[PDB]
Amino acid sequence: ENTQLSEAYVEFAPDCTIDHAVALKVHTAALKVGLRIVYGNTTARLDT
Amino acid sequence: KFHTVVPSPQVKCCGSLECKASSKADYTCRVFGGVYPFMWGGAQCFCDS
Amino acid sequence: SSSLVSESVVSLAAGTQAVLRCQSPRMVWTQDRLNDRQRVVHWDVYSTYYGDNKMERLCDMYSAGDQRVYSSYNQGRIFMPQNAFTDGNFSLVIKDVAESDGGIYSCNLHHHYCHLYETVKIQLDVTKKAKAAKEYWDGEKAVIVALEGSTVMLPCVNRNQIWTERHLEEAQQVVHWDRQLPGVSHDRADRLLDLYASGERRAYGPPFLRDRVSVNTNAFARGDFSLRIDELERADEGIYSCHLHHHYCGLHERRVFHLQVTEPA
Amino acid sequence: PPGDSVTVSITSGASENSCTVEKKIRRKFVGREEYLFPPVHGKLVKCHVYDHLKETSAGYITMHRPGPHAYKSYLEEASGEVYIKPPSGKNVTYECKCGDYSTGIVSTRTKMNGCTKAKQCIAYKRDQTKWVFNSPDLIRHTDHSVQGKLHIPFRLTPTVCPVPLAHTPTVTKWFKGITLHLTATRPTLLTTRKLGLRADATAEWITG
Amino acid sequence: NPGAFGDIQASSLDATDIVARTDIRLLKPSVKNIHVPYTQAVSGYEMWK
Ligand SMILES: *[C@@H]1O[C@H](CO)[C@@H](O)[C@H](O)[C@H]1NC(C)=O
Ligand SMILES: *[C@@H]1O[C@H](CO)[C@@H](O)[C@H](O)[C@H]1NC(C)=O
Repeated sequence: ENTQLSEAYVEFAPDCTIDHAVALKVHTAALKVGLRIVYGNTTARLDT
Repeated sequence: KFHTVVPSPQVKCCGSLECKASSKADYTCRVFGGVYPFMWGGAQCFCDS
Repeated sequence: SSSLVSESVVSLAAGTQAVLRCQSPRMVWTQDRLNDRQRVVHWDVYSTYYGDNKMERLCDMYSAGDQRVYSSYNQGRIFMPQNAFTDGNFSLVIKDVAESDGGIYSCNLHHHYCHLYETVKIQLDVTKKAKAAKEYWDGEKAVIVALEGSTVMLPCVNRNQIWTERHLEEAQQVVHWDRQLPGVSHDRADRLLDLYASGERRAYGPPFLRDRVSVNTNAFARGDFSLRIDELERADEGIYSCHLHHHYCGLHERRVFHLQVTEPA
Repeated sequence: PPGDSVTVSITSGASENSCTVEKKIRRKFVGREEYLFPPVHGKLVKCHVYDHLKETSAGYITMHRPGPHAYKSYLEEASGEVYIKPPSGKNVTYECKCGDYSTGIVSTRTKMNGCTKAKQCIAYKRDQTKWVFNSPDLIRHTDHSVQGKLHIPFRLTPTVCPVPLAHTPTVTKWFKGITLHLTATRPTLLTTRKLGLRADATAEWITG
Repeated sequence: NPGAFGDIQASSLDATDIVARTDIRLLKPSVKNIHVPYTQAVSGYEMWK
């Protein structure tokens, strides 16, 4: 006549705190260039 | 089958040294500066690099 | 037992609350033991030649971390050995020194858990060619009159155990308050209190002495180990000695109070 | 070292008790070449290791009060009539349903019930003092509430690890190509790719 | 030729004079203590075996 109720669920393991894998969506790639220019035995920097 | 003899390294401390060749088979020699030998007793000798 | 760092003498009357103030900020401890043994070596150059020119933080490196070059342009130009922390060498290499690179560089090592730091300065003067390139000592640093358009190496190597990853027993801050009573010898003194950075506390003597002899509640959160001795009894005299130890960092401090008690007539 | 199961045993001087569980343990190591144990000389790389220190700052384990517990020694049925003998100096509750859900409390006492069947009444040594971790082998008190938490020690951390430097290959000469005399004593991973439009990715594991 | 038969050759088994090349290259020390790391090709005789 008795009865028993059983339930189960899931959660991320503690070690996940360092083993996580994250999914990303990327778009509109942008590019940055560092140029070094030399003129009249003088050196100049830039990054644009 | 052969056997690689590895005599303990020469150490010249806080000065300079130069490599020297020998007549032994496959003899290979090489110096290294800036080394810092350490051993169970501690630092073997003393001059920074 | 801890080596001599501070020794002092105190005198008070019986029935009064004594305060033997032992403190060591280097005994401060971090509750976070997650690789707390992080070391960061970074190079900071100030171009004093260019008038008041903002100093450039050329490069960072973290033990168990990358050698991040701060500015994209300097990538490749600035180099530090990859085994720097393994061997203790933290010297810098500038692949092609130019007039823009001239200035006083300064290597700085920082140890987070010990909250310690060190640093040394090296100058880099840029001369046009080899007819005036050399090295000398100014009085507080080594100065390199560097060959413009060629690689130049700025030396600094910290040969100490604090900056190496060899096992150190992972020690943490610990403290021992002893009381060498009159006629007793030091390092045999009856232990009065024992403390650890983890909050472990041990008391000695009769319960009344434990109530009277007591160290502050949050010692290691403040780097404080002051010993209160409430309602002094003349038997509470002697050489109180607080041994503070941190073997992972090398702390072996001794802080002593010669508390001689007196009584009325 | 690896195996197929994990076993924990304790010897009580005269008796020994062990409990085990299946688990696929296989030796693994970091780098592009699977060695046995790290050598004295080699490069330094990032790894993740469990700190050997009690202090932890990762994980969160629950804890709540225990459920009831049954026992047979609390009731005796040598005679036709029931008999309950709760442990001396210990409170006990007893329950059975004959006629109604009759329950009683006994403090070092042997109370009686009208119904006679041995199976009928059951006894709890209820204390509800110490909390317990949830497990399939326990039962839940009717409240079903979370009471406290605890830290799981010995948690992960990133740290430097040593890895071997494999024997450097010998490059050869070949018109519009190369031949590599690759020498290695343990499994190693070789990879390459062209620098043009086509990736032409190539990867291989070399044993000897 | 390293990694092949006849890497070590001696006019007689107990000849003091030996001629052999087996591609031994030293490596710079990079550890606290004293230690000479040598990297070498697998013995030719064993691979022929
Ligand atoms: C650059 O070249 C010019 C052309 O003669 C010269 O006058 C000048 O001194 C040079 N600058 C440097 C820094 O050498
Ligand atoms: C059982 O619990 C009741 C309720 O407080 C108490 O009065 C009694 O003394 C307890 N009996 C024993 C044996 O502890």
